[PDB]
Amino acid sequence: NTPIGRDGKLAKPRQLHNTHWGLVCPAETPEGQACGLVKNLSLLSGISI
Amino acid sequence: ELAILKEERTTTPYLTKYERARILGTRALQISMNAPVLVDIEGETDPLQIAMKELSQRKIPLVIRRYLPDGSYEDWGCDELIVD
Amino acid sequence: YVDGEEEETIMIAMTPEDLQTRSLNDTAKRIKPEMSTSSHHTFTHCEIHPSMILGVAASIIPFPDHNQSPRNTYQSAMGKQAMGVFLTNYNVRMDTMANILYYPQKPLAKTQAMEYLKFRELPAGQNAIVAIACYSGYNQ
Amino acid sequence: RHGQKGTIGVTYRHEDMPFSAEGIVPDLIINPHAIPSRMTVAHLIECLLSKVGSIRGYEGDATPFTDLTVDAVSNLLRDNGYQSRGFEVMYNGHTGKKLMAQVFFGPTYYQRLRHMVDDKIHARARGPVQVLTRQPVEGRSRDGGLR
Amino acid sequence: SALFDDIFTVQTVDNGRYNKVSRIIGISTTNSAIKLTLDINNEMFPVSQDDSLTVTLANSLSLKSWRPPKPTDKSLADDYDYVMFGTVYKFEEGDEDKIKVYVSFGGLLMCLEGGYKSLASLKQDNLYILIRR
Amino acid sequence: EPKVNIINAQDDEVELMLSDVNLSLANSLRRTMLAEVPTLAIDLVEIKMNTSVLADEFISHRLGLIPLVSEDVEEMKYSRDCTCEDYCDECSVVLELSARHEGEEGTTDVYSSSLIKVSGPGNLNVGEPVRRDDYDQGILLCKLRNHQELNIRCIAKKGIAKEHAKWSPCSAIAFEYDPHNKLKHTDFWFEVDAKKEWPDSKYATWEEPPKPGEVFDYKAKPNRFYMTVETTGSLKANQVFSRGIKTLQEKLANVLFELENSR
Amino acid sequence: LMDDDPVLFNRQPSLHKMSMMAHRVKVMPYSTFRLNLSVTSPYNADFDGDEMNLHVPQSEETRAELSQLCAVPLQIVSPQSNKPVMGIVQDTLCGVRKMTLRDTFIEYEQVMNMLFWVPSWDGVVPQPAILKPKPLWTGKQLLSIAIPSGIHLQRTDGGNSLLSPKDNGMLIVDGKVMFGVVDKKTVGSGGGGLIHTVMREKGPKICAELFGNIQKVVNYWLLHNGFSIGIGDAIADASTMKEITHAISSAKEQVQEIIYKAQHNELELKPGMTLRESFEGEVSRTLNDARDSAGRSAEMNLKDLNNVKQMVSAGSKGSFINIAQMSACVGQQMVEGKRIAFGFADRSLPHFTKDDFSPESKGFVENSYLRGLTPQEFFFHAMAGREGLIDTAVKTAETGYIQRRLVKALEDIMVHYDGTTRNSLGDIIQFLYGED
Amino acid sequence: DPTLNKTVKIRQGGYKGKIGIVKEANGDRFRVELHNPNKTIPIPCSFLLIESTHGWVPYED
Amino acid sequence: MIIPVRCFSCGKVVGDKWDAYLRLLEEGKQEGDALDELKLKRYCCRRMVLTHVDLIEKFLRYNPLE
Amino acid sequence: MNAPDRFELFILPDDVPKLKITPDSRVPNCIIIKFEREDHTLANLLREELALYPDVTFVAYKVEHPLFANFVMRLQTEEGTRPKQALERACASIINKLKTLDHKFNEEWNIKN
Amino acid sequence: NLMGKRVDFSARTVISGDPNLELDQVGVPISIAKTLSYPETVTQYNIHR
Amino acid sequence: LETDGINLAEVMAVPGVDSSRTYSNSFVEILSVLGIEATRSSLYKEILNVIAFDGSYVNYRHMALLVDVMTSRGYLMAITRHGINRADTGALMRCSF
RNA sequence: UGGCCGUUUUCGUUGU
Ligand SMILES: [Mg+2]
Ligand SMILES: [Zn+2]
Ligand SMILES: [Zn+2]
Repeated sequence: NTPIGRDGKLAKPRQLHNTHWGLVCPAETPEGQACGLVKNLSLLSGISI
Repeated sequence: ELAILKEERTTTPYLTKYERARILGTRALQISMNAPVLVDIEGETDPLQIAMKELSQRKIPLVIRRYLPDGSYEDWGCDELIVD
Repeated sequence: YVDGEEEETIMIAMTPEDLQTRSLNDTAKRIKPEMSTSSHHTFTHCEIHPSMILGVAASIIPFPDHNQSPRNTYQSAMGKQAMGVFLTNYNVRMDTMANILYYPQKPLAKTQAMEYLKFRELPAGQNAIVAIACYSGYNQ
Repeated sequence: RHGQKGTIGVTYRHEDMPFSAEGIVPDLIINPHAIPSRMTVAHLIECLLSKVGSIRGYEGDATPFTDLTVDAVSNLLRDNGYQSRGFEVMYNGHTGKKLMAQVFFGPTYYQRLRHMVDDKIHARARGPVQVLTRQPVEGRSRDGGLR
Repeated sequence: SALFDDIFTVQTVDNGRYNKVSRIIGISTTNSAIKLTLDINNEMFPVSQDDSLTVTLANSLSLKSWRPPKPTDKSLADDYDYVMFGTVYKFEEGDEDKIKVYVSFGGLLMCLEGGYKSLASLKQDNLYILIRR
Repeated sequence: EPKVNIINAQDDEVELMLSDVNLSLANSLRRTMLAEVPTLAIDLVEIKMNTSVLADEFISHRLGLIPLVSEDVEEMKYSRDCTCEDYCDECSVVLELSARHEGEEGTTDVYSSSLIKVSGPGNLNVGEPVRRDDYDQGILLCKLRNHQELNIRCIAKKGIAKEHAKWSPCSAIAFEYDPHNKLKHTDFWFEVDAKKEWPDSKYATWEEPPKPGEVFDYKAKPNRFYMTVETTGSLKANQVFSRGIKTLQEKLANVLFELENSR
Repeated sequence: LMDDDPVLFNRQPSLHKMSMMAHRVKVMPYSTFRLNLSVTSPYNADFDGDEMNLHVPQSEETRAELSQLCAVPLQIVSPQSNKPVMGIVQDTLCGVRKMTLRDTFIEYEQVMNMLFWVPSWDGVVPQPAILKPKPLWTGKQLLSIAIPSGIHLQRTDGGNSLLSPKDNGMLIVDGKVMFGVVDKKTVGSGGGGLIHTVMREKGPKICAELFGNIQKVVNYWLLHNGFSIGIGDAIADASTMKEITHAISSAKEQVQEIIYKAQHNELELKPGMTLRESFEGEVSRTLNDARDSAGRSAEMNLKDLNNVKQMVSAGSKGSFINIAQMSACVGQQMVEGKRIAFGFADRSLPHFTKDDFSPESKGFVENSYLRGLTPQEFFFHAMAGREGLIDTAVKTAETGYIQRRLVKALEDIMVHYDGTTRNSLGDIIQFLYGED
Repeated sequence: DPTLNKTVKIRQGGYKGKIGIVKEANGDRFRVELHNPNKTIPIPCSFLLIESTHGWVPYED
Repeated sequence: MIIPVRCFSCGKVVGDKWDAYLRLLEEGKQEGDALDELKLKRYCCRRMVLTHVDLIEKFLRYNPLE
Repeated sequence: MNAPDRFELFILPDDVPKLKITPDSRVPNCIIIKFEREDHTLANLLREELALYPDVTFVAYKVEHPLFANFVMRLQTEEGTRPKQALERACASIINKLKTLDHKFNEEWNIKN
Repeated sequence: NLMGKRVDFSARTVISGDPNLELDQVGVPISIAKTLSYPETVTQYNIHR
Repeated sequence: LETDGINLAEVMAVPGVDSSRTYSNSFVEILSVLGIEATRSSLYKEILNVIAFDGSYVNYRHMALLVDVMTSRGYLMAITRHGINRADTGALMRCSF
């Protein structure tokens, strides 16, 4: 999730980025207002503890 | 005063679609609530159909009162209006 | 392990093959990038398998490298509204809304990754014989 | 599995539908128009590989970024005795007269969706009205009226 | 009852795109400058280059709903191997003597050139075209 | 005028050759025997009690598909028309199943064979479930485990494949003609040429390929239909064919009766 | 409710007044509404799950008004662009295209059927285009049977002659097709099409009937002929692949040399743009041009039997770029008008070395979908698709807002009898609406 | 009317022998709801079977 | 869940053959073979027995409420 | 929830006769038949033969909508024969053709095994 | 609730193709036609109906 | 000559330039310098260019009505809450928007 | 013996 809200559309937060290579799914995201916000970790992602 | 004499009437003599619809609905209602029919009925039991036919024969006793922008009005007869 | 920041300064080989320079000219297969801007290469890491970059709802799609990406995204979207068998013990669980397909069947065309997603063990769709043809004009 | 979403317009008994040379009939019929505009090549490749797997009796490997190409699938399908591109002559059902075109025909993985029709059907003649406004309530479940 | 007649040679045959239908450019034998361009169905009446043909253009066939042809009735066509009913969509009053007549057989068009004396009587609505053998 | 030439006969599958009949007729025969062959199948499933992990509707459905020997169904009247109050043994064949498992280990497997005929308008050979063999257990209806009991009181009736696909006696009708496309009714897609891509039909040797110089026949028609029938076993393929022909005949006869009676 | 009664009908959003109409009732089973496949465009609807709403008059005057004012026939031509709004779409269109090809022939019994399907048919068969040796009809005759009496038209495409060897161009006389491949350009919603003329000439009622008649006929013929698509439609001969591959190599070489020059401060500076911007614009033009060239090569390769080409020509779906991308090359992937940024340190993806400007290195998808993309190119394609999605999502709401504001602004302006256009107060904005 | 909310079958008609429940009994045309389908059908009073103390009793209960 | 009764496409009853298919698989015969010996030629049937998933054993693995 | 009865696709209501004829007054010796509970299975067969006859000018039918079980047949025989006779003649012809086919198949199956 | 409001005598549903219907006609499930209704004054022309 | 930057009054007096045709893309300066009617025409031209750039087309009368309402009072009645509400029409009207 | 009463407000998820 992203705590950027929706008051003011903009496009930098929603769009994809190069660094995402191999960490989030380039294919999955919902449709409508959340499109681009809600992401999903890639199939080999790992979170530092 | 607000009326204008039939000698000097200036509005178009064709019957506009809105006038057609309003007269048809009004007559069909009246027809459908025990009003007399000014033309023959043979098979068209539908009051709207009766109204359509009666208009086609120019046998409808209704006067349009068109309001000019100022507030004056003029009186056209459904009889005289040229139905296309 | 490596993160985005650490990735910032590492050169990777797309596959183990690239680790050795290659030497043909098929008319019906993909072509590798030219990669000619650095006549000398000194690799330091090699990807496990490129297909790993996808997500869970995305690995269900067969041949995702053969589609217009928005279609991939759409398919990912409805993948979560597909009737099927969510959990073996549906009988004992007693929830508000739950649906079960009588005769689920695994997809004839699997992606290798679906082994670990158990999809072939819990499918949510059938293999149906469909004819792509204007038959009587009701399918427009 | 490729976004070619759609509904069911009408259903046909077994006889009226077209059948191939072997007596098969298809489960479902979709619109060709939908494919070219959307460029869902994976859909066609999946249908081909599914046909190959069914005849050869095993599941196909469709992992992206591999050496598989439509060439190999065509070769296998031909060797197994079918058109190397998956076309199959079909016959009309209302008469049996052949179909001047050659239909594409095979098993594809579908999956039903949650939006059954009856969940959305609705009507309203008269019913509950908001006390505050003397206006009909909102929502299908409560006999609501549309805006 | 025939409004015209001549014998035509087949100069060139072209198929191009189509398969069941092909275009032929023919020139008359009796009178040059009568150039014929017609489109015919290969399967329904095959031909080839360098052929010769007998062409007729008769207003009617008697010697409105159609019916399958009874074998009892007789018609002018009985002695020809390809018939096409048509209509004239343009009757050109062309140059000094380059008069052109345009007939469409429901998609198959026919452009004809010839002397006004030759085409004077083809100013009509619907025309049959008959080809011998 | 009509001819017949059976190529391979059997209990279930018939692979024949029908020629010298209007293609309309062959197609209509195929349709009618796919759709309009009266048969017998489970209709009303009355469940006294159940303890399986399968929904009651799920079993009632599974029973709906069980093929019933209907070799004498032609004698059985329509339950819609029969005058008896409720059902009778002359308009309904009652079958009951009551199976159970006991013990804490293993899994029982209730098969179609466990079905039993209680009554039926005997000795009409109707009601019995079909089997490939005697020892062939057959169709699998469910699996039972410790303490799980299944009891049902089935009913069958005489309906037609129109009203549902359980009344279909036909499984898969092959059908074709002109294996070399002499009549050309199909245009062949290709990338290089029609002949070096499309593999030949199995009836390839049954009609000689057109000669290279052969030219089109505009009076040609479809003449030889090769239709290979198959059945689930609920009725013998020959019975299927004869019954379809009889049904179509009586239907046309009804139509002609209507025509004459109208005046 | 009984059949033939009048009731409203609607979709949301109701952008333009062609999103509401007054239809007639037909009672039927099942629990869905059904629309003639033509009227989808005015509702901008499709059956991928869309929904509609309904309303019913409760009085006769209202029934009269609905009948006389909001019936579908009167809505056929759009006062927005003075042209027909509905049109023959999808199967009917893509079919009637083939039915009217010159070399399609129909035997007698099929014609017996089709001529009876046309409800308004006169009941008098037309004589065939062949009376010997075999009575045959051409589709054009039948399609014409649909068109009512007293109809005229004409059109010249590509400057063809009145002979039309290309078989383009359209000439109708008394409502009988004289020749021409009937398709969108003739029956589409566009201006000057058959529908426009039928409307203007015979009134609305006949124009409505025309859609149903043509639909029935072409649907029936397609049924008894049928149409489909298959994977082979997306493949071409190896020679065309060699051509396109060498074209791609040439384009890549051109970009290589362009970079070599721009490196050396020898590349001319475009006025109004800097070195980098002009450099990018030039390379983008080069790559787009190479893609278009390869696409045109693959297109000219296609045979007329190929279904994709049949649809494209018919035009009921698809376009040239679709073919170019499926078969020839996806091409270049563009983001906010610029190539793929160097999100990493001096490169797009960590796999390439630093400072690579070559097409693939900044988002040139070399292969076509049929060949399948390589990983990096797949990722770039994903970026592009996400961008398009975001753009649509943003644009829809803003357009809705602007439309709302406008509608509120002008909501009161109406046309009085005097011929002057006044708002509520009586201000006069135009003395004669639109000046005519 | 004491003849409501009782299990009822159909002895004659296109649904011969289907268990149904009397949902509405306005008059002379009983509205009965079945079990196998998800629907309710009208039916004349004399075309039904009414459960009684013993056996199935026609319209005399 | 359980092997269906009738093939959806054609109608050729298959459910009874499931056990035999498992049996043939046991001794290591390749799947295409096993499907052959059952006399399943039309792949409209081959699709099922090749790609049906048995769940009823899983659903029974839970002790019934009885 | 509004699906038709699947037993109604073939069963006929009492008040509606199985077949209904309508003379086609706009041309001579033409009739239009309003069938009931029938589809391509019967219509195609009747039409093929009635077309094969010599004294039939026009014959055709159409399936209004697959959601309804009835179709309409147009028939127009020459003045020589009234259409009713032509239709019943075709009926008899198919009846006898089917009988012949049945007999031949019976004999063939007897000999085959 | 003034510019717009929830209204009566309405109905909503899915839509589907129908090549065999007129242009100005629309499939209307039976249940809705049974639900909605339209007042009809009593005249001599419809008393029986 | 095309330029970036708008100065309408000053440039027309620059020698070497046709001062009877020069046009600017900011119709506000059109109102400021070349009066109102020129403003109307420039506004219409700009709207037409914007809509038609893609390839679309709209009946002229509609855009004419839009512009001629926009400048009926003589000054740019920019379509927002301000301009619409600043109109002296009935309160019920301007309130709802 | 007619006559006859089922929340709001949030937030979420989705759908076109
Ligand atoms: Mg949609
Ligand atoms: Zn009985
Ligand atoms: Zn099967």
